[PDB]
Amino acid sequence: KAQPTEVSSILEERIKGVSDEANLNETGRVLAVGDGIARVFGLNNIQAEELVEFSSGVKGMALNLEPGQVGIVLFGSDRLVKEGELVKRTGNIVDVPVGPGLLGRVVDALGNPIDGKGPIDAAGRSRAQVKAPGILPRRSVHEPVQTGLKAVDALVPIGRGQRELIIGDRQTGKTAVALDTILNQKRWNNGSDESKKLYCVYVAVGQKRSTVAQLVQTLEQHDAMKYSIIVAATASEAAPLQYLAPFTAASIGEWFRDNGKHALIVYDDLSKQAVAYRQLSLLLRRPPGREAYPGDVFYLHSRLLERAAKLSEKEGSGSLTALPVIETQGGDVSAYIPTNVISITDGQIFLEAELFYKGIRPAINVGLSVSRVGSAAQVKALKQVAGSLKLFLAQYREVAAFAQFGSDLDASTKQTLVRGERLTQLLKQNQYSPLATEEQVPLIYAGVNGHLDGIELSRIGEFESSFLSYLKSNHNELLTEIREKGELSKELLASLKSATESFVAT
Amino acid sequence: WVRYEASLRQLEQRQLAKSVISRVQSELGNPKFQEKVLQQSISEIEQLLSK
Amino acid sequence: TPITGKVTAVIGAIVDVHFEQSELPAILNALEIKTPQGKLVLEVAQHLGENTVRTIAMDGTEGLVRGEKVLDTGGPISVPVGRETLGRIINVIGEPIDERGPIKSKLRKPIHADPPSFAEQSTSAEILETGIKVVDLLAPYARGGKIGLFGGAGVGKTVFIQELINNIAKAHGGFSVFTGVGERTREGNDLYREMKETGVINLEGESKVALVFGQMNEPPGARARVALTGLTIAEYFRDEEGQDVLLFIDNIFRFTQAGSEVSALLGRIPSAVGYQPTLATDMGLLQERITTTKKGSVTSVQAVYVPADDLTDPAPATTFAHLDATTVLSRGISELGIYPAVDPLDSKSRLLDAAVVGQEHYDVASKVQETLQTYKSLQDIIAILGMDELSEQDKLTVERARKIQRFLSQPFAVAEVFTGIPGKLVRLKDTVASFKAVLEGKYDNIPEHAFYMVGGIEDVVAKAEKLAAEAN
Amino acid sequence: STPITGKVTAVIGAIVDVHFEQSELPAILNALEIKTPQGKLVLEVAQHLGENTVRTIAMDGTEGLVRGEKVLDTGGPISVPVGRETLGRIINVIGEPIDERGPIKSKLRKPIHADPPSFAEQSTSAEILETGIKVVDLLAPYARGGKIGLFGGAGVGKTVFIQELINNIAKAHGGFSVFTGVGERTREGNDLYREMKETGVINLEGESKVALVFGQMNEPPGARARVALTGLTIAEYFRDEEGQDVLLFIDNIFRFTQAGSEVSALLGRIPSAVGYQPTLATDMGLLQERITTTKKGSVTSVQAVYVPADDLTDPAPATTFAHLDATTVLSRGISELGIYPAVDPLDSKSRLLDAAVVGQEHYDVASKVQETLQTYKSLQDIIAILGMDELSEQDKLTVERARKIQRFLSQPFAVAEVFTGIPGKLVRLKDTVASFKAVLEGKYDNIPEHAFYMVGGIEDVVAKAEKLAAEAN
Amino acid sequence: PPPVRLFGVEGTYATALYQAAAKNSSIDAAFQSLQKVESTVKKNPKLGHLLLNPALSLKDRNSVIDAIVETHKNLDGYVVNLLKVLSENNRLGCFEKIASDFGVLNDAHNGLLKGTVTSAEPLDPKSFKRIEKALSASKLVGQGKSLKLENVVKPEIKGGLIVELG
Ligand SMILES: Nc1ncnc2c1ncn2[C@@H]1O[C@H](COP(=O)(O)OP(=O)(O)OP(=O)(O)O)[C@@H](O)[C@H]1O
Ligand SMILES: Nc1ncnc2c1ncn2[C@@H]1O[C@H](COP(=O)(O)OP(=O)(O)OP(=O)(O)O)[C@@H](O)[C@H]1O
Ligand SMILES: Nc1ncnc2c1ncn2[C@@H]1O[C@H](COP(=O)(O)OP(=O)(O)O)[C@@H](O)[C@H]1O
Ligand SMILES: [Mg+2]
Ligand SMILES: [Mg+2]
Ligand SMILES: [Mg+2]
Repeated sequence: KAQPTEVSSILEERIKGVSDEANLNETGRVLAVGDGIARVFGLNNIQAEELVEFSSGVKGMALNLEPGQVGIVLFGSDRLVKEGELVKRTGNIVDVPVGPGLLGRVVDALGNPIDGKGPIDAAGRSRAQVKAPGILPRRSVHEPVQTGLKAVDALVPIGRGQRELIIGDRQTGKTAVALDTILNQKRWNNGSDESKKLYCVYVAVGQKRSTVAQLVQTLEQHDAMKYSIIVAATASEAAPLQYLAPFTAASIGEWFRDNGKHALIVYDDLSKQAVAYRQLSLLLRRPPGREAYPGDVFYLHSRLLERAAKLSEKEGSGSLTALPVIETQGGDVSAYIPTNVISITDGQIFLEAELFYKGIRPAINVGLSVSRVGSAAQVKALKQVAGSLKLFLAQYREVAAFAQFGSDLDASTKQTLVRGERLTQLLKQNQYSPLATEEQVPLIYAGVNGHLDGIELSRIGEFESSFLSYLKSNHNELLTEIREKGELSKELLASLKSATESFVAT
Repeated sequence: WVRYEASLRQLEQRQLAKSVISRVQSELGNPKFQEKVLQQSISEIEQLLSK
Repeated sequence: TPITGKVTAVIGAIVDVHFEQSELPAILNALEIKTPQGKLVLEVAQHLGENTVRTIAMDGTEGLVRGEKVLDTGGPISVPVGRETLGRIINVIGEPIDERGPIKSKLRKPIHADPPSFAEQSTSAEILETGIKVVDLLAPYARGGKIGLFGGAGVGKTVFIQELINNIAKAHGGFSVFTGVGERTREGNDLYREMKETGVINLEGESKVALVFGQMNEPPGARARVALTGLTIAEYFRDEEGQDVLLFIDNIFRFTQAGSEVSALLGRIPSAVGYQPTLATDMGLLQERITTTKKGSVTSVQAVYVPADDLTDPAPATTFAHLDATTVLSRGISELGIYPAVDPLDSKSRLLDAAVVGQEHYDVASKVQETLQTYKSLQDIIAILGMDELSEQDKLTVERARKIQRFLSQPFAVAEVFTGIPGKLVRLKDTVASFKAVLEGKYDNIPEHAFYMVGGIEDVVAKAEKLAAEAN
Repeated sequence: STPITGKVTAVIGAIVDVHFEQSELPAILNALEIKTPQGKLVLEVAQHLGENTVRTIAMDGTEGLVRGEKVLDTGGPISVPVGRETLGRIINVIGEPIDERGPIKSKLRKPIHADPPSFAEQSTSAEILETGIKVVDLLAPYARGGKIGLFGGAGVGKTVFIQELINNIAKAHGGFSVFTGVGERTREGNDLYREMKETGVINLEGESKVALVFGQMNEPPGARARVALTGLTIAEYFRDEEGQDVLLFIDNIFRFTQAGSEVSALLGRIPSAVGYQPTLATDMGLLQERITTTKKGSVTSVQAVYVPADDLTDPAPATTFAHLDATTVLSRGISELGIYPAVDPLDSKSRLLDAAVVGQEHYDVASKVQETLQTYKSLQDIIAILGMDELSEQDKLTVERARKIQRFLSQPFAVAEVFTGIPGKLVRLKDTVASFKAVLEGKYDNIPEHAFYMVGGIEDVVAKAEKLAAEAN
Repeated sequence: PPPVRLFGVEGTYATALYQAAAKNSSIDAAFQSLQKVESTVKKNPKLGHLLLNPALSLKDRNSVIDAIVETHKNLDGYVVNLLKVLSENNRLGCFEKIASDFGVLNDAHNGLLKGTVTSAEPLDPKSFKRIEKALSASKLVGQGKSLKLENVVKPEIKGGLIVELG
């Protein structure tokens, strides 16, 4: 491969050209280097949060601008840095490349191609700290995001521009719902209608490189990597890089949002973002706050999350949906960061290990799992046309509200008991198996007209699968009609009821 | 036959890495270090004279 | 030539400016520096020494260098005040948010004033008819008073605020101002378009609500001063115009949170459980700036977010002393299905006495409160042991209290997206008579489900009859 | 070249400050040298303070350190012997052979501090390592290329579990193994050394398949925090240069973070939560990311963690949870219940437990076992106060089946037979899954629950029930 | 308005001395007297700077500062006030002397030893830092060659590293 040799030759010649065009005199001198921190004497006119280059080749961000010497964090190890080293100034605030060539690639916090598939075609370069859209330049959420999870679709709706939190405990299924949504978006990501395209952008802050390798292998197996971008900040990387990565990914998604497209961001394990910020603030001798965390972690999370929004028609009616993930220690949602994030998001998706060990694979605590948007951002077929899909929330609350303390009194209580337990066994789903609205509607519609006559509990799963078969075969007209029009008309309600009762008699 | 070619790409860069070791070991045994200071002198003249 | 200073340190939101000239701007003076987009403004809080002042920035400190020219405005933040501010969206430093041009006005008042004197302290005994059963039966609201919506995250504070807006703010009230303090921008847009579609604000016409917004996206400094801007506009309407205004603050806890946010970097030793040592004094200043004077009346309804649904947290606990009719919302009854979620016991008001609401209303309220007390006292017996080992009176009280507690639920006009049931507004005497009838025992045969999500007792009768209907 | 020499200014516990001369500043994490009367005292550099002064960490005790003593710069990070010759030689945090078996004749010497192997990472999560222990094989299979949990408090039996693994895995495996042993009792190390000598894994005049690293609690905090990296360096040399399947073993990774917290306070950093070092996650990730499957080769690492005061929410265990796929908590309550191993089946958890990898039948069996065991925990409160007679018939059936199961999870160990009196036994995966499914189906409900204690397969339960009905009853 | 910022930390004494001189006069006489004082204190180091230890009482400090002012009262102007204030405050008097020298040289000299990629020592006796660096560098490269030793220059090594990284 001689071509990379002359490529490197011209690289080195422009390297010389760029290097010998500075004649800087404010280039500071390193006073002392700490654990990833370096105070430097110099840079009189340095901007805040501005990137720097060390003479060794390590980057740095200007956090503290106290008089005399400047607090510089390190994007990488303090391995190669010593005292008395000349520190080059970029002249610009920390930036990340943005563009459509990102799709199918894996990059780091800064944005360098780390997957090893060549350089990155970037259509632009946006800031890591950009202002959230104002009160007017936005529109309310109306278009629903189809997760493929029946418990996450018919019960806790999400849409373009909302902020749904996957709150839960360790290894409960927090990443599972996100990856399932990413796989589910493939149905419309393969078409031509751009108003229905949902490109996926995912952050990996703190997760080990093996986990992200398995994850990317997953998306490429199901052929979802072509519309997904992975930014990785493993625990091996320095705290500044982990702290910066989610902001860069937010800018990446905001590129699509401002260009009129629709995108989805998964803020996976935003807690280690907080601990990296803790390390940053403590190593900068910044006075800590509650339980050693920096004070402005609420502002940190607010500025990051509120960038996701649904734009109005004037600017292009783009969207950006935030999907953050927070892990809690022993189910303690009263913990500081869990409280901040539950107060910052537009609803939450609670997952707990107890229901997980009860058999419920999604482990969605419908008691606490709530969405600030209901009818809005929901497909109409899973709405008032189905009737009870307006009010299953009350039904699942009451069925839990009479388990043993509300002991069965009369036949109505027994009927509600059977209905509720059959439904809870029905809502079960398996990972790596996203579903579609056109076959959500029949299953839960059967949950109102004939569900207690299901063929015993251990065999309601193949009951739902056989119902799906009996509706995809010999009944494709119903599935189609409900999938393009998106709602159930009067004759369509009659046909659906007829089919449900026909298979009930079967 | 594709990732073998891809591995062929990756391995080729790897011996180029040890080639630089052969290159850099050639860099340290020259009188150019004496000649290189003149390169800065002419370069730094061109630098500030631009200003 | 005004006083000119140089930027010396930029640590987070803290900006330190040295004024080489001996003359120094006092604290609470607004500062002006040239930023590429607009004009970043500062705020002197401490006089460090050696002609150096410590300032907090109302906007982000991104892009600042040490040595930037700083201009002294010579005064606090001036916010436009007047009838022309109605129907406009205003930032923390006065400039409009909505792209509708400059706010043409002739009065600019500082956002830092003094609370009215004791000789100016007024009094009130009027009852605000809200149409909500619970807050009209157990915690009546006083016109020209303080209303506190205590609750956690996801309990329904903002929904209650929107319902109170839709009910009271329309017609009833000379003017009203809504102040968004560290709150979701999506809900701010929701408020804005509901306001525009309802007609309370008319863009080619007269408006009735003034909107100032400081949300979570803004840095702490703006979140600590937007409430004061809203106070300034509300006080200007109350005093000069002699009008009865409706100050609608949301998430007042965010102001104290923003204060604790910059307390540590200011150089103050933290207080208990990580709050600013000066929270009580500053928040007392802010609250006592909210009062009904002899020049006009102000009716304040502000929601208080309790961190981790704890009522013993210093901020909500210290706010409790500033609120006349506290309406605390409880999570438990919220997941029990009663979405009004007003706690029948803990929510207490000062206006509840026989000398104002009438002897009969006081008796009904006391009896229903003690019945709920008795019910919750027996919860252990019912739950872990069993309900069958109770006396007949204990049981009868249990069913009566359950019927009452699910009768406290009411439809909300702004809850159709969630409930799907049309909202209901039940008048005072209607609620009193219905609950008196339920108390006496005239309506014991009706099943409990007919009391759920309903209006008056006539609606309960209709629901019971219709339940018998489809039950066949 | 000229020897870089300086003067010692401050000796603060285990922290030493050295002032150097014109442009003589050494590098971070670079070995220094003090000629002590006892021997060599190296001063690993931690931070730079300026004015030609550096803050260093001592790997040995700082006894007899006078201000102004001569220091010498090694010129690089701590160097340790690496190679097959290290097999059978017990070394230390610095690399000197502490087995007094002569000098080490290593051919290569590698730096202690390396970097993670980028994205040259394979992911072969399909190799279920047959352990033999019934509980782990079912609910949390151990991967051959993964990192193994072993959590638990004081005296919960984590070291015995490690000895069982070294007995069942190391013997029948093709590939070198390394035991680092961070901060454990020297008695345990001596027993482990002896046992590998008699077993034949290491022969003083033979092959030897284990490289023995050792840092106990007698070492100062710096050595206790560096010895893990020293052992990891040996593991890395064997995985790369030799291209073998390495089997890294430690005794306690919590001691590493504990020593980091020890040195952090005197290093001059603001304390983190519950008095830990601010650089907990970063340093622990640096330590545990170098240990990886590493495309040219593969590694299995049986980690071992101590929970402080039986707190699973402690920052160090909570942080190390995320860097492990197969975990084992070893709850104490199971220990006072007498079920040894004391692993909690409701918190063991592993990634490999998926129907595609372990099999549909195994997945269903494990799920039903989890349900049966979780119903018991759900009903515990009712049972504890009221009693089992207040439950329903289905609840009674489930609770008695759960009791039988949780008693059947116990298994004798070939290492702890002195503490049990029953010879150790091993059960294959196919046998234990079949036995558990048979018990779940209800085939064995007339059997007394006591018959499931200290047994292997279901046939052992049948035999024990036969004896119990024969003479006991 | 002093030309440079010493940012306090024991350096504010030098700035105060310079401001006191600048308010009326004697920018040079006080500084040369202070230079003579430092020469005297370094003349007898075992009695010079060991006496600046903090285990030395206040009236001991008064005695030593009175002992400093001899040899025709070389301490001229406000430097005696500096000795007094150092008696009842922080003792050792070397660092702030260097800070004051740095300040006065910025007032009169403006010399910095730049060279960027070149590790030269080109002190520049001129307040205009525009082209005099060219003459300084030319003189220091034509003769002397004090160190001028980059060992290895950064661009080639860093470029090779980034190229081999891809
Ligand atoms: N629907 C499902 N069906 C089967 N297994 C599931 C399902 N959802 C989750 N799991 C399993 O639960 C475990 C945890 O799920 P997941 O990978 O989403 O982790 P997580 O909750 O995000 O946790 P972590 O924070 O540790 O990454 C895995 O073993 C996964 O296989
Ligand atoms: N399988 C077993 N059978 C019998 N006894 C056992 C078994 N496993 C552990 N024990 C007992 O548990 C106790 C503690 O054993 P061990 O030394 O392994 O504890 P540990 O948790 O590793 O300790 P530490 O916290 O001190 O490192 C001993 O009394 C030992 O006999
Ligand atoms: N009266 C009500 N009817 C229906 N839903 C309600 C009602 N009150 C609260 N909710 C539910 O509670 C959720 C949170 O309400 P919100 O006021 O945003 O929370 P907070 O009280 O924390 O501000 C909403 O998404 C809504 O669905
Ligand atoms: Mg996960
Ligand atoms: Mg709210
Ligand atoms: Mg042990």
